[PDB]
Parts: sequence; structure tokens; C-alpha cells
Amino acid sequence: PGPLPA
Amino acid sequence: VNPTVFFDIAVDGEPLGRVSFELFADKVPKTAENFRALSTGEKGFGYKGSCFHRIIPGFMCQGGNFTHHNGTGGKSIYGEKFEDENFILKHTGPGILSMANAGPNTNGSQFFICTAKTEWLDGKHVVFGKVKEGMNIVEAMERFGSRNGKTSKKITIADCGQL
Repeated sequence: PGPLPA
Repeated sequence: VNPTVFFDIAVDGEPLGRVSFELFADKVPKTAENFRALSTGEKGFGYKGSCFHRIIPGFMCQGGNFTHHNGTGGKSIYGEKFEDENFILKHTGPGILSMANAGPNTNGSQFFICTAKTEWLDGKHVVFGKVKEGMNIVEAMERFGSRNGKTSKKITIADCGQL
């Protein structure tokens, strides 16, 4: 998923 | 002195340009060295030929996948994964270079370049460098991203190494 956007 | 590495970025093979990074070996030596060695390919694997597979405008550009025996998701130079070294440095703005992970102590090869301040990642992702030259190229890469991160063209690391 990659770093979270929040 | 801190090492500098470069990526020559291509868009479906057409050269876009060079991004150079300072790696903060003075603060996160183990993490800096991983990225440095993956950038030169000196261990027999690394970033050359890999893609930025997740690019989210206004957020970050992520890459660092490459093929190895137990995976296609990359690995560190210390075996498959390694611990979060420290969280001294913060995601303070555009150009920050930081490690992707799957939770605490799961650093491999994947990394991202922030195109904005991303303070909610502080203490979760190890910051280990910053863009030195070529932020314009990172901005260009960003335009091939999308909200869910899928890229509209293949953004690849045509060449990379140490300056």
C-alpha cells in the first residue's frame, strides 16, 4: 500500500 | 562527508532527467548506506532498472522494487529487512527522502520522495536524505502519478550511482 496519506 | 547519489529518470524510456540526493549518513548511517549501495548496485542488486510504481500528486513518489529469490518487492543489503534506525529527521517538506515499510522494523529497499510536508509519517518512516538537484524532475515525475498512485507511464531509474 505505501506510506499512508493521513 | 555525506554521500551523494543520483538517479537518471526515464518515462517509457525517454530520458526525463537527473535527481541527486544527499544521504544523511551522519544521522542514519545504516539506512543511508543501504540506499547508497542499492544505488551503485555493488552488492549485485539494486535500483537500476526499477520503477517508481506509486506516485501520488501532492504527496510522494515511491519506488525501489526489484526482483530477488523470495520476492519482487526488493530487499536491503542486510538480508531481507532491517530495523528502523532512528526517527531523528522529520518529513518537513518537498524533497525529503524516506523509507517505505510494512510497519515497524520492516525496512527493505523501497523508498519515497515527498513532494510536500508529510508530518503524519514522522516516527513511522525513517527519513534518511533529501533531494539536492533535480527537484524539477521529481515534479515532472509527479505529473505521471494519480490519486491512487498508479502511474500513467512507466517511470524508471534508467541509471543510478554515486556522485
